[PDB]
Formats: sequence, C-alpha cells, structure tokens
Amino acid sequence: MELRHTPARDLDKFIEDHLLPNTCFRTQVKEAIDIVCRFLKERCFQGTADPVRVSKVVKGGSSGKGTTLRGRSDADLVVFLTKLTSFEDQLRRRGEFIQEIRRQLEACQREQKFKVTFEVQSPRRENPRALSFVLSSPQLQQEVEFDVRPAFDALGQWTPGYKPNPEIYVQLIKECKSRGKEGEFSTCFTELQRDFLRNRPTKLKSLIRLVKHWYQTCKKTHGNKLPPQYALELLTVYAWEQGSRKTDFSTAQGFQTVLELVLKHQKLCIFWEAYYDFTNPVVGRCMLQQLKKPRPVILDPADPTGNVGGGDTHSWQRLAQEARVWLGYPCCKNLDGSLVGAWTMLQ
RNA sequence: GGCUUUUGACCUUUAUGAA
RNA sequence: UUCAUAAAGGUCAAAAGCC
Ligand SMILES: Nc1ncnc2c1ncn2[C@@H]1O[C@H](COP(=O)(O)CP(=O)(O)OP(=O)(O)O)[C@@H](O)[C@H]1O
Ligand SMILES: [Mg+2]
Ligand SMILES: [Mg+2]
Repeated sequence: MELRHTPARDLDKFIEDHLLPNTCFRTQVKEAIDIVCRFLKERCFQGTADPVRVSKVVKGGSSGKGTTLRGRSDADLVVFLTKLTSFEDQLRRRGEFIQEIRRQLEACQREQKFKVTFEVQSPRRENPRALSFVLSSPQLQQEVEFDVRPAFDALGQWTPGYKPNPEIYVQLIKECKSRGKEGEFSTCFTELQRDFLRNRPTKLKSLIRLVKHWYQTCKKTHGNKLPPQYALELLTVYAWEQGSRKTDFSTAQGFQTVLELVLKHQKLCIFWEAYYDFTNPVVGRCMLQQLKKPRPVILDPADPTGNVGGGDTHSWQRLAQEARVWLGYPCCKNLDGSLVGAWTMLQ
C-alpha cells in the first residue's frame, strides 16, 4: 500500500511495515561497516613508509542518527586521518587519499576477501568529495552501499554534550571566506550532526523517516532538482520543537505541518545555537550574514557557514508544488475527509 | 493487560585503530 | 585513561505493531 493512499490513522502502521529497520537489515549493515572499518584500521595504510594513521572512523548519516529507511539507507563513513592537518589541507589532499583507498580496496578484492563496485562519475571536475561503492561479501547476506570521506579532525576527541571551542569555527570561517567555499567542510563536524538527532524522541525519528520517504518519492518525478534531503530533516526537527516538544503526538499533524512549512519557504529563516552562538564576534558575524540571505535559510546546526537551504529557489518551487498535491491526499485527512490540522509555531 | 519489534540512556566486558 | 567501529551481558526509558 502506497503512502499516497494511506490515510492519517494508518501512517504509524505504514512506518512500521515499510520504513523502520528490521533485525536482519540493521545487522547486515553493521557487519558491512565492520568489514570496511577493520580494512581501514588494519590494512589500508599498513603499507605506508610514512605512517598514515586513522584516528577514527565515524559512522555518520542516517545510520548514526537512527533514522534509516529499511533496505534503502546507505552507510556513511567519515575516516579521520592524522596527516590531514587543517581545512586547507583536507581540501587539497582529499583526492589523493581517495585514490589510494580505492587501490587498496582493489588489492583486497584481488585477494578474494570481498567484492567492490565503484561507479565512475563524469566529468570528474572538482576533486572528488567522496568514494562511493557497493560491497559484497561471502560473509554477508546482502550488499551494502557505501560513502567514504577522508577528513581533518577539527574537533579532536569530542564528547557529546559540549560546545566546540569557538576558535575552531573561527578558523573554519577564515578558510571559507578566503577560498570562497561555504559548507564544504561539514564532514569534519559529522559528529555534531549525528548528535543533533541521536537523542531525539523515538516518534520524531519515525516522522523524519516518513518525511524522507516522501521526499524520495518526489525525486522520482523531479530527479535531482530538489532541495537537499538534510534540509527537510532539519525542517522536521524545527516543526516539532516549535509545535509539539512531546514524545507523543500525531504523525499526521506532524506530516501536515512539514508540508505546510514547505509552502512557506519564502519566510523560512531557521537556525540553532546548539554548537555555536553569537558570543564570539567572528562566528557571530558569519551567522548574521547567513541570516540575511534570500529565503529560505536553514542553517546547519553543526556548521555556521552552511545554509542547507541550498540557495536555489527553483528547487523549493518544485518541492512546494508537490506539497500542494500531497495536501489533497488521505495522508493528512481524517475519516470524514477533513484535514487533521497542522501544529502552530511558537515565536 | 499480554506478546514482540524499533530507537535511545546508564553501568560492565571483548577485539581493533588512534590521542 | 579517553575517542572511534563491531560484538557480548545487565539495568532503565520512549514510541510503535500485534493479540
Ligand atoms: N547539504 C548538506 N549539508 C550539510 N551536511 C549534509 C548535507 N547533506 C547531507 N549532510 C550530512 O551527511 C549525511 C549523509 O547524507 P546522505 O547519506 O545523503 C542522507 P542520510 O542523512 O544518510 O539519510 P539516508 O542516507 O538514509 O537517506 C547526512 O545525514 C548529513 O549529516
Ligand atoms: Mg546516508
Ligand atoms: Mg551518503
């Protein structure tokens, strides 16, 4: 049964039946992650005469957040290398480490330990930001898709709960404003992005799944011309924080609220102070700049240079058209045909 | 009320890499 | 000691499906 035909009272059942991970899926992925992690820690750089060390492999993305879609969520890994020493460095040397990681993976395949399938993407253009591939192992019951990124460890050993030293963002902003980049180093702060969602209430994670599924369904019609998926994820968090703040709430009202916020994209200016704030003048000046951009502005809680909004109003136009149609579906409607109603946003 | 799953919190333990 | 990935054991909670 398609989401498109599911009424409001069955959305939680729909999430349960199609979207939530089952035991096998999340078990096989964690096995696949283990294979790649061991490889990176025990093999991949053991050949370098000048030792390249991996300080940590961070499981990011939906996998680290607990918002994965069953049988559809990739594994996102950020591998932190001791020899990348700064944002400048990561930006210039990321290409090398990718290629090298590719070679060693090949040399493992050649050995019959597992099988990897990459996908050439042309034109190559700017250095690659990631290495993507599919993994297959006699060990595993299924294949898992991967996304691997090398990164400079800006945070050091970071403990969830603490705001990162502002001087780290001072430095971030300095390089970004000099090289004309914005949001290019969000991977270094993956752990903050993971922390922003990991501890949220269970049903909120479930709604995020639903919104993600709706968004993927939209992509069938619009390909890659939509705003970034992360924008919608953050938009869902914003909806809950201003309209509920409760562990229990109606999924349909949540769904409707999000769809309505999409239609109001020309008024969206959303940001958080979970990891930075206006205290430090430099960080403060950069936040303020971002909030003066054309709407919608959705500021990455982990990255003050990062407007997840995407800066492309055609994308939001397209997404808004779909939001208009989906508001006529049984998804947000009661039994009598009336809409369940959206939450109302605190200041 | 009963059965179970998913997602987190806290306290232990094992392997691997790193500071 | 701490950080990361996987596994194991104990305890607590949230939400969901089913009866
Ligand atoms: N536009 C963006 N700006 C900043 N960070 C982003 C971003 N897009 C993605 N990210 C970060 O990189 C992670 C991996 O992205 P994706 O794999 O593309 C989606 P996901 O969040 O993993 O869910 P999904 O893979 O289950 O669909 C995201 O969770 C987010 O933390
Ligand atoms: Mg992902
Ligand atoms: Mg990914």
